Amino acid sequence: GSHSMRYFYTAMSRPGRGEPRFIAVGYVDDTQFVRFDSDAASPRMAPRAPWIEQEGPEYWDRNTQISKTNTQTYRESLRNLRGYYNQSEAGSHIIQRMYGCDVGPDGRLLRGYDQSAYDGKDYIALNEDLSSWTAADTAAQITQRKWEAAREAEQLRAYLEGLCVEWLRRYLENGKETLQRADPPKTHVTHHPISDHEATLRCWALGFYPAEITLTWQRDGEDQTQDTELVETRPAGDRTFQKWAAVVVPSGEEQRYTCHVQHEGLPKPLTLRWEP
Amino acid sequence: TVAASGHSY
Amino acid sequence: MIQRTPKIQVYSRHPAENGKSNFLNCYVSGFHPSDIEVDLLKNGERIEKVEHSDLSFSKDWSFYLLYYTEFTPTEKDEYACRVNHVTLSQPKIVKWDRD
Repeated sequence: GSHSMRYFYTAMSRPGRGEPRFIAVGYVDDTQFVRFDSDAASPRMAPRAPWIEQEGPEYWDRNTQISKTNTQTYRESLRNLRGYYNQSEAGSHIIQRMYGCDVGPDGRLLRGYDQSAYDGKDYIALNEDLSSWTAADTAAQITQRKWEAAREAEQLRAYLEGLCVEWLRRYLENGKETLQRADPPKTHVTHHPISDHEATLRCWALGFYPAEITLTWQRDGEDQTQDTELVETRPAGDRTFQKWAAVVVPSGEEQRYTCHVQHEGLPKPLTLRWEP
Repeated sequence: TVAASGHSY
Repeated sequence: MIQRTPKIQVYSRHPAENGKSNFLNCYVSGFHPSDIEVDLLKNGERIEKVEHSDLSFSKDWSFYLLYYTEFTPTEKDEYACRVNHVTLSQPKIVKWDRD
């Protein structure tokens, strides 16, 4: 239905081990499609999905040029931030940035994002109005004043409402056979005895895309939220994802427990029981 | 496609 | 400065079937900072030609990577993933628990 494009920038200093490394990756929803790595032998924006390969030389040149410039600016910014916090030259530090757009099923912009973190902590974020900034501390206020004078917010707003949405529309059309194909999970329930009186029921979902899914156990129609172990959704390596939910039941009470599965690729939501 | 290079922090 | 130790999952791309080719995955997530050492172990030994996804991060700024290699499971061979990170006192080994 709805979709998103996000770019993720990480800039990492490594004192005594060369200049800071700059890595950029681009995603459409849960699919990576480009990457740039400043340590590469020949640094350039490079394809990571088939449907982006068809883009012309001016595309890869623009994306590589912007990324090369970013490599130097982020090196400047790490030096600046180290100063804002009176930090020494010995430690390694990390700027992270995420930005992009969400579009609804009509392809209209739902909202844009731009936000930054320093060493894992929120630093500065563009507000939802795409016009003002939230600075996290007095260091970030300096960055905010720099960006107001540079009209950063106006450039990002123009990008987020223009190129971001347009190219996302174009990416969704060119990769429509994968990006707009929802693969349903393969499901089943397993039974692992723990003792004479209890056993583990585990509800499995495999091979689904996109990663968004709902896996829940019920006891007598009642949700077992507190008592369900949920593993983090993990990638299979072939674009699809996996997940499981597990609950420990009194032996002999198994059939009071149901696993419920909602996913966009499912015709109908699923209800599964342990089948001995 | 990437946004244009932004200003330094 | 806050650091975050990695979560580790060891699993196969497809359901394990002895004799049939598959992929072995080691997925490390929730860690910060991004320097991390991940090796895949066959019966105890590092495996060559292991690849890994490009570095990205989650909404909460913590990093994740997927390490993978092709392999063929037998009942004999036991596999594991060995992770080291600044948060970890010694390398941490997670065995592939098939079922």
